[PDB]
Amino acid sequence: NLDIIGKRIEKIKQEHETSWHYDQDHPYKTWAYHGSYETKQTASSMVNGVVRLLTKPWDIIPMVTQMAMTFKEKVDTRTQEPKEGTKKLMKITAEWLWKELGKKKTPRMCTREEFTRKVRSNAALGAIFNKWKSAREAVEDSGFWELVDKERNLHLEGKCETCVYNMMSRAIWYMWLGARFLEFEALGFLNEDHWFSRENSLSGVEGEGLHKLGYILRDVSKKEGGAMYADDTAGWDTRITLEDLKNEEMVTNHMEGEHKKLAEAIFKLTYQNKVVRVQRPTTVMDIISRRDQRGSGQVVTYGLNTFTNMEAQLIRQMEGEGVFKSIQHLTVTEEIAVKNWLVRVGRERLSRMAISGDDCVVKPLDDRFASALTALNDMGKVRKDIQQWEPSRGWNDWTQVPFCSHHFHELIMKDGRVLVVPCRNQDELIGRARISQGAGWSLRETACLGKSYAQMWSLMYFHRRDLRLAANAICSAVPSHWVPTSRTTTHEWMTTEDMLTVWNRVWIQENPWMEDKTPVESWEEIPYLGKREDQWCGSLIGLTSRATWAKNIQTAINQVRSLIGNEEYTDYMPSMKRFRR
Ligand SMILES: C[C@H]1CCC[C@@H](CO)N1S(C)(=O)=O
Ligand SMILES: C[C@H]1CCC[C@@H](CO)N1S(C)(=O)=O
Ligand SMILES: [Zn+2]
Ligand SMILES: [Zn+2]
Repeated sequence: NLDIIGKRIEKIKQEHETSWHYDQDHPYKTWAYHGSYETKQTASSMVNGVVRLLTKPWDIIPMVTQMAMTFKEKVDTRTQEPKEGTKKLMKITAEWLWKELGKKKTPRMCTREEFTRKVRSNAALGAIFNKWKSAREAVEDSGFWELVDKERNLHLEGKCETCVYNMMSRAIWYMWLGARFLEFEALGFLNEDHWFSRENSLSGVEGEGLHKLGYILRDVSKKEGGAMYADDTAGWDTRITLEDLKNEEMVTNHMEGEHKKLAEAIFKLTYQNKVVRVQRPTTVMDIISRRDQRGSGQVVTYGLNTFTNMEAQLIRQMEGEGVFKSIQHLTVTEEIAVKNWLVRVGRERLSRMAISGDDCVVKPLDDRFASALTALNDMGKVRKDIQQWEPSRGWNDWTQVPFCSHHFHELIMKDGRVLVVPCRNQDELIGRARISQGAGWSLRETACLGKSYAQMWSLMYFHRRDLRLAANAICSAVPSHWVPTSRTTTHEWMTTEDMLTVWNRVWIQENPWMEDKTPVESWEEIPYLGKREDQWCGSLIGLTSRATWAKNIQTAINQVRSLIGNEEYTDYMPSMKRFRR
């Protein structure tokens, strides 16, 4: 408690000494409350006019139009302490998993140099505004790094002064850039060195690419065993226990020297004890604390969510296979059985999974897994939208499994080669492309963001009739040489290279599931879904609105060209059969 957080609390007390008050009508039950102080401020979703003008039929589709308009009673819940048998299973599994992940990887500190280059090309490193305007500025100024230095030496001393969370089924905890640097220095290696690559972690998919996920799920389907299970956790971040945080910290057991001490301090002072400032309208700032739940940088959050999910799913597999009988208590010989399972089959069982943070797909040895629920519930990883003790329903076909907000189709090219392609409901794809985040967008910047969506569609969703047409229209409407952009960033579509050349590189040349490397010479060689399958996944093909849009598309392209002005444009529409005369 207060010896670790008091210094952070004391320091904030004194910057708002005129405003401090121990409120008695505070709404916190599971958060420790400390005090309040005076503030007054709020970023809503803006429409991308380039994308909207080139997707007119969707202007009357509520599932698209409602996306652009407009639980914190889950952050304020409390998870129970797991039983001694559960805690044992987790500690044994966590110990074994960090050793496996560390066999081919060396923990190391990330550097000011590395941090600086990241900020100078717009990674979403959740920071705040004050003393300097942006992160881009603070980074070039040696004063900043003296602040960083002071805190750093405090962490080596085992104390914290300025690493405070700022709160904003989502919940994002920004810190000042200095705190983010110290987190990145100590734990950035997990992401920077790809500890959760599939080659390294066997279950992980970090860096693998949306064009690889479908092939990865099909490889899992090839294993002998039961149904494919894809259970979502209700509010994963809120169900991370102090025992989970202690198993995650064991990565420090693989470190040495300074790094070991800097990493241990991030875990102890910022993760296992948190200080948070929240805007309450009744508008004051609340300074609250708690020990458990996830509150870290988004990138460290991803890697530790992946780790703890891999751990939880191996234990659920152990329960299904009868490796232990009860979570109340492991016998001494059950401990040796669990250790022996891990050494004997652990790597095989990891390869039966695809795990992206809180999201998983598991193909267990058989369907006993479906009703193996005691360890999963006792760890606090309670399933979404199913009664606690009701057996999981699995998927019989890998093409129907949900993963990372997609499903995957098997699509045979006219030449017999096999593409496994990502897909989701087309209203969701069009609706997201019609939204921008933030202020002060020029027409040119808005156009370059539309071009980024269009090139993503050409590379990932070419098999959807409406998106290949709309992608060609947007790339025709935006000046040929203007560079695609984004404000929070594998994204092979972020290039001025010709999209057919990029398509060949991603789907043929670099695709390890494609034996025949014969390049495709035109977009007409590249297939679509069946027309009925395209409609099932939200296509407007067959509607009068869609027919008029497709037939008159050059009139829409010319409307956008007239707004942007007299620039160099390319006509990409004759890349499609129906516009090729
Ligand atoms: C362990 C080191 C060695 C150098 C390349 C690579 C191979 O796995 N890695 S790295 C940079 O990913 O940490
Ligand atoms: C595998 C891809 C596709 C989308 C999910 C996400 C999580 O793993 N990734 S990635 C390359 O951005 O790391
Ligand atoms: Zn600190
Ligand atoms: Zn689909």
